[PDB]
Amino acid sequence: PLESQYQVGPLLGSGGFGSVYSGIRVSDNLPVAIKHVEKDRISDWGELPNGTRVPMEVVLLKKVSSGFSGVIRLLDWFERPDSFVLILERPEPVQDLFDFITERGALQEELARSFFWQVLEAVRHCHNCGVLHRDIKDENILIDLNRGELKLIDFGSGALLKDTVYTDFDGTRVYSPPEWIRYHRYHGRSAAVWSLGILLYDMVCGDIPFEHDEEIIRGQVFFRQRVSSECQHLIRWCLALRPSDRPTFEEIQNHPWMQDVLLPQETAEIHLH
Ligand SMILES: Nc1nnc(-c2ccc3[nH]cc(-c4cccc(NC5CCCC5)n4)c3c2)s1
Repeated sequence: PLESQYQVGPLLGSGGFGSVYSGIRVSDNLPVAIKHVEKDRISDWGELPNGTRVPMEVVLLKKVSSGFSGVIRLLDWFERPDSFVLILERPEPVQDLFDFITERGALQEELARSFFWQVLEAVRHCHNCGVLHRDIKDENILIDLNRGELKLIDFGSGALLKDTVYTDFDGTRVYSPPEWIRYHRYHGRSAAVWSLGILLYDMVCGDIPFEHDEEIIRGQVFFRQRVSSECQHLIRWCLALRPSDRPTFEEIQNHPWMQDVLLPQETAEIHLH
């Protein structure tokens, strides 16, 4: 069913998420990505409406699939004896945000604003559909270079959204909030907002602000590049030590630094083409 329906191209990469290949759907030459995960390497399992036992990423990707382009679309999936295989959308040309920032260094604020705004819209969409990503970072964001549209990827560390405390975490440590480091406890929205402050810092400074646990706990933000006061303030707000002092998604998008955002296509014409 899958071996014949998709033509397998080169390996795009591999890691904690499994192995992802470039590929093409034979019926219409639609570009795709083919993601393989071994059953033994999945800790977090979930359950579909009908009760089949699948990797959580499949539950979460199904809950967020719709016309909205901010989250990578799950096109199909398959069970094999020892693995799951996910077929996912692939923009062409595409570049992940980690490589994009590596190549350019610190991004101009106008570009960081457009990118960050699109990440916010996408995270809001996930939260509305009951999904917490738990691994928001540059490596998990793709840029559709022609259209200037960002997409969230890798829901393999995700969870169903809930209002009670989380005591498990399997995302990236340096994007994880101080309450996780000190107490192994966090709540969904406020932890997500912390990762977003790390992401925004990363965009405007060209690197993440904290390496060591002690720096995270201390939460002192030092700017290594010229960054406007408004952007610094928003960043420091997202990285408040107390979870309850962090802004809501709404407060982030109504922040003065976030006004007059470019459209995705305007963003591509000025900054990407
Ligand atoms: N960890 C990951 N989980 N899903 C991934 C994913 C999903 C759908 C995708 N469509 C296109 C890509 C893609 C395109 C170009 C580079 C790229 N790099 C990823 C970085 C880890 C390996 C793949 N991914 C893609 C990646 S990467």
